[PDB]
Amino acid sequence: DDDIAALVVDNGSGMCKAGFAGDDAPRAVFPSIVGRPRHQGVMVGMGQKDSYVGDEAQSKRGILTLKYPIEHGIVTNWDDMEKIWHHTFYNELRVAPEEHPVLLTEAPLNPKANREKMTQIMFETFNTPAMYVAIQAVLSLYASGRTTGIVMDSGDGVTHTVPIYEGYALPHAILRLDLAGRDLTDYLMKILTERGYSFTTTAEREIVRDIKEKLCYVALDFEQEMATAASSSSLEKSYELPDGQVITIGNERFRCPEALFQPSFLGMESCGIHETTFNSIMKCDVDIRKDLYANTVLSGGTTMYPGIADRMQKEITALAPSTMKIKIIAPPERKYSVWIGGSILASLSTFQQMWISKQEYDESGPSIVHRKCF
Amino acid sequence: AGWNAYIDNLMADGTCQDAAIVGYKDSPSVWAAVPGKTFVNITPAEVGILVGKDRSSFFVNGLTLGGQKCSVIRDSLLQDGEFTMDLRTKSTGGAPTFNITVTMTAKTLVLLMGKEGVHGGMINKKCYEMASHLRRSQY
Ligand SMILES: Nc1ncnc2c1ncn2[C@@H]1O[C@H](COP(=O)(O)OP(=O)(O)OP(=O)(O)O)[C@@H](O)[C@H]1O
Ligand SMILES: [Sr+2]
Repeated sequence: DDDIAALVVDNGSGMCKAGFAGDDAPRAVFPSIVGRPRHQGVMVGMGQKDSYVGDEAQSKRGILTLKYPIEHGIVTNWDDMEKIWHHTFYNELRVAPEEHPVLLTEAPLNPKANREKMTQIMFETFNTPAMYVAIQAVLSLYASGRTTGIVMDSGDGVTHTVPIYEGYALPHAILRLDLAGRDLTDYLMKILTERGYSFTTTAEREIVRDIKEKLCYVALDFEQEMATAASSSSLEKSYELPDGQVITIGNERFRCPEALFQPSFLGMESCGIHETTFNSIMKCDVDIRKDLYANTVLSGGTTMYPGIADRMQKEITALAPSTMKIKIIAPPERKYSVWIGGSILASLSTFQQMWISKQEYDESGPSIVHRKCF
Repeated sequence: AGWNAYIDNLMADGTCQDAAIVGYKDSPSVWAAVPGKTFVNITPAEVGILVGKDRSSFFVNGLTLGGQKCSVIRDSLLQDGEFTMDLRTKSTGGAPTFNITVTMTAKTLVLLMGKEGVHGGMINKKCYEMASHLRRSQY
C-alpha cells in the first residue's frame, strides 16, 4: 500500500512513464531529453542548474541544447540516462531508491552489455533492494490479459514485432523496424512545407506533432482514399498556428501514417508493419502460429491512428493462410500498455520471487540479468 | 552417491520436477537422472539436436527431450560464457507447461525442469550455478 510497491519505470525513446505498482496509470509521463544551456544559464529561481531534464526542458527547448539518451529503444548515453533516472525518483515520484524494488523495461533484443549496465547502475549507483528488467512487448501482452500472442509495438524511435509463447518473447523471431512516431512527424512537416507552408520557428517544429496526432488517419484502401481526397468536401481540416494563421490539411492526413505500411514513401527499402508481423509469425514454432494470429496486439503511441486495427486486419488477412482466424487486438488504453503491464506484474505476490536481489547481484555480479530475466 | 549428489541437490528445494546429467561426448549417455521421469529417457538423436551444428531449425520445427516436445526460447548453448538454452514444453489437452534450461559444460549436459509456475530465470540461474561446479572440475 503505496509505500511499498515497486516503481515501474518505462524507458521510451520519446517518452518515459513512471509510477507505482498496483496503479492504473503512470504518475509521471515526461519527455526523454536532457537539455544543457550551451550558454551558461540559470533562472534566479533555481540553483546553477545547467541540465534541465524531461518537461522543464521542453519549455526552454528553444533556448537549450537537448541530448536524447535512448535511441531506437537502446541507450546510447549512459550518464544522461543516469540523470533521467535520478530525476524520476528524486524529483518526479519523490521517492527513495533504497526502499523500493524497480521494474525497468527494456527494448526487445537489447544488447548484452546494456542489460548489465542498467543492472550495474541500479544496484551500485541507486542501491536498489531489487530489480527486474522486462522486454516492453511482453508487458503489453500481460496487460491485455494474455500470455501467448505477438505484440506490434510502435513508439517514437522503433517498432518491433515480438512473438511471445507463455510470457516469453521469442528473440529469434523478433524483428525491428526503425520507423516510428518521429519518422511520421517529420514526413508530415515535409509534405506540409511542400505545400508552401512554413514551420519556421522552434516551438512550431513541435506543432506538426499535434497536427499528426490530431488529424491523421489510416486509410483502408490508400488508392480509393486518394480519390476520396479529390472528391473533397469533407477531407480538409484546419489547424491554427500560435501565430493566429491557418493550416489546411487534406490528403496529407492519411498519407502520413501510410509510410508505416509502405516505407517507400519515406525512401526506405523496408517492408511495412503488416509484413513484419507476418514474417515474425513465420519464424516461430509451427505449433504456436495459430495462437500468434489469434492474438495480434498493438501497443505504443504510433498505434493510436484511426483505422490502424482495421487496416492491420485487412492486410494480415491477405498474407495469412486462407483459414486463419485473425484477431487483431487494440485495447483503447494502448498508448500506456507497456507501463500497466508492468504495474500488474510487479504487484502480484508472484513477482517477488522473480527479482534479482541486492544479495544476488553481489553473489554474481551484473551478468545475472541474463540468467534471471528469461 | 556420485553424480547423483548433483541431481538430488538440484531437486532439494521444491522448485524442479526433473534433473539429469548427460555425457554428450562420443555416444551420449545419461550419467544421473531423476528416476522414472522424462530426461532418464533422452536419446542420442535429441542430444545431436541439442549440440547440432544446425542452430536454427529447432525454432520452427521444435525438438523433443525424452519424447517430450519443447519450443526453444533462447539458445546460447554453444556460445562462450553463455552455455544455456532455455526451453518451454508444448501441451495438448490443456495440461500445464514447464521451463527447461540445458547447460553445456566441458563434457556434461545438465538439464533441469521447473514445477508448474516456476519462472524460466530461477531454473536458468540454478541449472547454471550447478554446471559451474562441473566446469570448474574438468567435467
Ligand atoms: N494519437 C496519436 N497518433 C499518433 N501518434 C501518437 C498519438 N499519440 C501519441 N503518438 C505518438 O506516439 C509516440 C510516443 O509513443 P510511445 O510512448 O509509445 O513511444 P516511446 O516509448 O517514447 O518510444 P520507443 O518505443 O521507441 O522507445 C510519439 O511519437 C507520439 O507522437
Ligand atoms: Sr516504448
